[PDB]
Amino acid sequence: MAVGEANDFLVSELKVQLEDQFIGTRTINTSASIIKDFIQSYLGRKKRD
Amino acid sequence: NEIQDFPAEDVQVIVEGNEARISMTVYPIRSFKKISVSLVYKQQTLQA
Repeated sequence: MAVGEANDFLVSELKVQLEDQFIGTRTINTSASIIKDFIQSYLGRKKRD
Repeated sequence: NEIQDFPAEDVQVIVEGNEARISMTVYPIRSFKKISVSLVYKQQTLQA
């Protein structure tokens, strides 16, 4: 149960945040770096909790 | 800016008696009246 719960919450939160943040934004040159920084922040917050 | 350019090496002068023979070339001045812009769109990929 625990693993499955962690996987489901992780996927759902990542799906929601990625869809809210980067869909509809502009495909600027620094888009890939920004995305990378936002994922690292998000994973570092997960690891912190 | 009354002329564009001239091939200075191609200027020739020949004299015989009182006949002043001159021959040259000149690139004429002109003013733009048509502009053709061929724009092309492409896709670029970015890594990180």
